Amino acid sequence: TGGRNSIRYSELAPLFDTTRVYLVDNKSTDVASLNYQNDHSNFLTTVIQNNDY
Amino acid sequence: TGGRNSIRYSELAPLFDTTRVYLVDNKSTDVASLNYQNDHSNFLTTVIQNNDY
Amino acid sequence: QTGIRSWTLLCTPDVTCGSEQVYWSLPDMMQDPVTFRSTSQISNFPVVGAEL
Repeated sequence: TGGRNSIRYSELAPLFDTTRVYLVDNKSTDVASLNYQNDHSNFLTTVIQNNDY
Repeated sequence: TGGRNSIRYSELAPLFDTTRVYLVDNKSTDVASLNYQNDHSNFLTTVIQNNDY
Repeated sequence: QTGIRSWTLLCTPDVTCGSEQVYWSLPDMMQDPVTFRSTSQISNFPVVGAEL
């Protein structure tokens, strides 16, 4: 446990030990770019919830 | 040299070994908030060039 | 196949109209999760949890 438990993003921050990832259909950005011809029982989500990308 | 040379920001990223800080008068955000009644030969700059703050 | 049965779907009335989720942001306490910008824009505060 106490060894390597690192959860590293891009050039952001190491947040070591457990965090949250979100699978959301409602994401304002992606609704246009991807899922255009997809429903709610089959879709793609951006799990990088970073605004600047 | 090879020991602790860490340059850590907030909850951003460790960039170890030398980087750039910028003392700018022109910073669009601060020109209003601070320096209002100051000139160019005496001023305050935000050296956190982070957009999101 | 030619008309509105292909275009659309017969669902039961949702009196709620969406059941959209809300999100908690506790950002002077919780360590902002992976990918989330550490910000001061009341509109981009890191999410710690999401209820319906």
